[PDB]
Amino acid sequence: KRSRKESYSVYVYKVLKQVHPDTGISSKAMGIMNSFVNDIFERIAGEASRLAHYNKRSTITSREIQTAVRLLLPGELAKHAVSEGTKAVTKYTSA
Amino acid sequence: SGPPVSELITKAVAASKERSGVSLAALKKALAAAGYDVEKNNSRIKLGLKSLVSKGTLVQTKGTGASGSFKLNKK
Amino acid sequence: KPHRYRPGTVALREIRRYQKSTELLIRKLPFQRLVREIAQDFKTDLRFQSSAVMALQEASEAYLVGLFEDTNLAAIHAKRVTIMPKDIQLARRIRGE
Amino acid sequence: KPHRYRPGTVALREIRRYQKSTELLIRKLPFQRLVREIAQDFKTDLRFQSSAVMALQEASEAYLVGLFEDTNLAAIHAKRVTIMPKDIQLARRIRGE
Amino acid sequence: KVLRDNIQGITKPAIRRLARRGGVKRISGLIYEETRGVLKVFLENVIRDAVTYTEHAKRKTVTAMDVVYALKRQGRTLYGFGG
Amino acid sequence: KVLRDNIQGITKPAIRRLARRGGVKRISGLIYEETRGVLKVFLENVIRDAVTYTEHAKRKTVTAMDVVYALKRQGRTLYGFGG
DNA sequence: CACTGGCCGCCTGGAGAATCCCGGTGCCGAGGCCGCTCAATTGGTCGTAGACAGCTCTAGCACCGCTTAAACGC
DNA sequence: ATCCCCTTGGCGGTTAAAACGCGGGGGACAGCGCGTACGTGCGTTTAAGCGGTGCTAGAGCTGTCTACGACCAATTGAGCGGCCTCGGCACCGGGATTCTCCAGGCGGCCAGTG
Repeated sequence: KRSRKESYSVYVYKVLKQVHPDTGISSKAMGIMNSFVNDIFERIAGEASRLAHYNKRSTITSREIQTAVRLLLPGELAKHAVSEGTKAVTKYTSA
Repeated sequence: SGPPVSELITKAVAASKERSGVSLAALKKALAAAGYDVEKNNSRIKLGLKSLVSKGTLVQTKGTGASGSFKLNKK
Repeated sequence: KPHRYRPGTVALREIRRYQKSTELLIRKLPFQRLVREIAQDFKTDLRFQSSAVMALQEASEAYLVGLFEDTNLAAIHAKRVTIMPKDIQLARRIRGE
Repeated sequence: KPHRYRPGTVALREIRRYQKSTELLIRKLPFQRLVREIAQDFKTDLRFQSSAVMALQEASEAYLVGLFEDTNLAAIHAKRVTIMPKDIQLARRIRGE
Repeated sequence: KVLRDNIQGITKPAIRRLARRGGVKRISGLIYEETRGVLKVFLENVIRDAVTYTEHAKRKTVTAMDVVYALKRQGRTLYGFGG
Repeated sequence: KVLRDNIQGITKPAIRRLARRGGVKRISGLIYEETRGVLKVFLENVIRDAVTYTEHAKRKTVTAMDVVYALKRQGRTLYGFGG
């Protein structure tokens, strides 16, 4: 066999069927989306690291990454992401 | 209809009489002051300039062709 | 009379068709030969993935597309429809090389 | 008659005098008033260290003088010596903001 | 306490002196107000980022470290204040 | 064995299509040689980074992974081949 | 000086052709199904970082008196 | 140390890639002025700069405590690998429309004349 090589194929397919059940997906577009997930994730992770060390914080919390989102994501995209993440963390803390 | 526009060009260039030649800016605003559709008759004033330079009634001051500035001849 | 189009119209047709085009615009094999050529300028007997040839191909063409869209911005700033090398040179200077 | 230099050479004297100088050309007090005003536009009753105002002052100093040397490059592109604000819009676009 | 018109705090001779440091010989009249505007939007980015850094810190005074840090994450790092 | 000119394999009509993508409508003859020159400069920088990766990988065949890594370092991050 | 005539430059019209626009076909990547195993989670533990009160002091803020440099203007 | 696979090495047919010449035809550009617009020279003013004074906000350090989260063994399950079918699309054939450039008229305008 082969070792399991990890990718974000299934979850982007899940949100794809969630928001457009009738549409399809291609392999090149899926590679683009995996690179997009990796790129945005590493940008936010890097800014979260910088916020962690500038405040001498040993941890990155929702405040840290939330601030990093306000830095990276501009404007209405930023506040919508704040709204989504706040709703998500309230649902998470509601267990 | 009316008179031909070359007469208007000659009176416009003879109205000023600067020590140097008159460029196209002062000429086109002299025609604007006299009253002329200078925006729609660029080709017409170009052929008028070619006719007046080529026939020899008017002499070019320093430019080449219709480019440059123009003065009146010796007589 | 054989039919002939005015200059720029075929050029603008190429503009529209190849902004519409999404494929690779360079012949593959001479680009592969060139990246191997530059490789043996650096390390001897070096090998490439075909996917790496694809990757340098698409990165190279997109980077050049960036330099040329800067070149149109510079050229219309220079009031020219015909670009010159100084447009690309100034774009390289401002881009932070 | 009092002596008068031609238009331009006093400007070049100011040029040469100011690359031989280092002094921060922006007045301290209205810059501090401006940074408090822009900060108050976002979040209220906000205090600035004098070091912060000064540091931001050479920051803005260098940012704009980089923009002006870039627009001088755009002006000598445009066969001009007097820059006009479309040079700045060009520089913003091709720098990528 | 409220301030209204500090865009004109950066005076026209200050702008002329700025462009002297950048090597500009002649400065047209339309330049001053829109350069005030682009200085404004540059500080909107920089100060929004730096103030966001401060409110991350639960501090109330803006520090020079946050100014140079918000500069540095925009690829505009500054030397001379603890960066 | 060795090759001495494949820079011209990125041909004059090929450079014409590339600038047709950028919207360039008229191209003088002087542009093309400098475009291959700056193509050599950029790809030289990228492959310098890439072979430095590759020699650090202790391998002898370049993958696209270190290619997109070098494009990340140079600042022209490429989508489609990450991971 | 008006009247008339002829030619350059636009006005109007019109046909070939590139690319879009109506079907036809076969196929291989795309959507889907199955084994699985590596990983996602759960509970408990340890242990540790940071949130907050206090405080203090110091540097930032609020206020004032001159003085021409700088700003404003022509 | 190995293994097996995608690159490396070599081979045959073809037609688009290119490529170079002709020719039309679109283009940069100096330059001659002109419009105008800041540049510069002053005078005026006034507010920034400088110096001095009182306040206190919060920056920052210290102590407390507790809120929080990696680790780890374990259990399990949902996505990774792999295979496999199938119709949207990749490719193919025939028709409108743009589009566009070219052909013939309209009109302005210059040029000759009673």
